[PDB]
Amino acid sequence: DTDGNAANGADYDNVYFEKNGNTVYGNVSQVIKGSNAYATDSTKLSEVMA
Amino acid sequence: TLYVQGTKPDGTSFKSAVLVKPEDTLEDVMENIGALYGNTPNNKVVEVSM
Amino acid sequence: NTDDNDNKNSNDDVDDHINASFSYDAKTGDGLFQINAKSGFKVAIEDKGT
Amino acid sequence: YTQIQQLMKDSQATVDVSMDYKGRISVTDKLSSGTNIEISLSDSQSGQFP
Amino acid sequence: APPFTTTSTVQNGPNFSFSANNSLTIDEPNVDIIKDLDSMIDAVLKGNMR
Repeated sequence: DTDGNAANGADYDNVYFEKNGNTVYGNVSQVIKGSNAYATDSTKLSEVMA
Repeated sequence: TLYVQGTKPDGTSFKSAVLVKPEDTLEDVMENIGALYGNTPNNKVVEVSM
Repeated sequence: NTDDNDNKNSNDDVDDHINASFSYDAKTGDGLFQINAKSGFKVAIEDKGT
Repeated sequence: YTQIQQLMKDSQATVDVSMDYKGRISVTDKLSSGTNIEISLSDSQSGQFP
Repeated sequence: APPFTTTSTVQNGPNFSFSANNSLTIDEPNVDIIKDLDSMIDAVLKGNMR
């Protein structure tokens, strides 16, 4: 979990990111409203915000 | 530990020294190899095969 | 730099990666113009009627 | 603002971040397999319920 | 020099070389023709796919 404790099933929004040999990745895929597509660095945030 | 001399596609030279854990699969190495080259996932410089 | 790439980090811009330079003389009569795109950068320019 | 600009220059000069191929988060280190980056982040309305 | 952490350590600047016990390659722009074929027939002799 986000502390480092066990991420039980109810630890939905409570976990770290996911590591690889040389790299890490956060696992939730952020999607613009309706688009089913994905944002860029130079993309403003409101397009996704819940 | 692993010790290295390398010279880059432009031609500039570089040495390297890095640790190796016993259970390094080649994939684990082939994950570092990108960083070791500067062959970052963001910018390829070489393509490898075994 | 222009940073219409929406950065406030205008290092991602045309000027960072290419630059231009003009020249003309004041006591002999010579004139020249030059441009410079840095490594990793190719450039091309297109017209609207100019 | 410029003295912040250098801090980012360090980031650019040191590490690799990306908004990955399908809007997840992917991040790479310029040098390492073993590199000590770990993140946990929370939202104002993360967790609690009525 | 040490340590040689997996956060790989590097040095740069070896400037020239004359003759070395070095890497291996089969591809290039230029050619040696007859001897190359003779070298390749050697591969037939050795049966060298590798």
